[PDB]
Amino acid sequence: DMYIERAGDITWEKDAEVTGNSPRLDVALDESGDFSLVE
Amino acid sequence: GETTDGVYRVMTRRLLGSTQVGVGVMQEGVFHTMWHVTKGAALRSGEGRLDPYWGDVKQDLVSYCGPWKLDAAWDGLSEVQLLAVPPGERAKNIQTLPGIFKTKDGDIGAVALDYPAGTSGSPILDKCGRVIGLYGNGVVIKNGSYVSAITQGKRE
Ligand SMILES: COc1ccc(-c2ccccc2C(=O)Nc2cnn(C)c2)cn1
Repeated sequence: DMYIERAGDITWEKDAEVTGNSPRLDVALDESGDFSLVE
Repeated sequence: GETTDGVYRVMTRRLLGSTQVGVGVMQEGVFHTMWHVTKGAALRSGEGRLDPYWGDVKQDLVSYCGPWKLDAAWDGLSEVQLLAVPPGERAKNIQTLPGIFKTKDGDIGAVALDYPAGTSGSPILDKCGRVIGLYGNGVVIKNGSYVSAITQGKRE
């Protein structure tokens, strides 16, 4: 049985940790809502 | 029940201890998460009950108490922030430039940040603090890391 707890406000924060790349990927979306790589 | 706007943890006691299965966004009295986190089950907030209102396994979204409210979109240029809420760890903003999921039905923003499965439902923000989508549905890549769509619903 699932419950929710508040974890914070939704705010943009100036000077957060800036990380991650920006990959361009060919993907398929099936009827179950699973993405997959089309190569 | 607590109906204040903000980000929330989704928890179960059906396993060992209290386990975090995902995250969601309360806005305008509606709770928003990803389908794979709740499987469309009802939710408790204190003594209050949240019943599902709208959902779609293919979009992998679900709303509680009311229709989908989040209509903001990635502009396809500007950096964004993943307001990650990992299991047992404080809310933390992580700023990134999204890549692109190319599909037959069109292009979608993607964020390449690696967090436990229980972080599914964490919101992605634009510069004005508006939710442009939820983190937690995408693909495992050549490397082995995770890339998530920026998944957004339609507002009617
Ligand atoms: C199999 O290895 C893993 C481990 C973890 C993840 C993962 C990582 C970040 C955010 C969400 C997820 C996640 O679980 N998404 C998802 C979508 N649909 N279902 C059923 C689960 C994906 N793959």
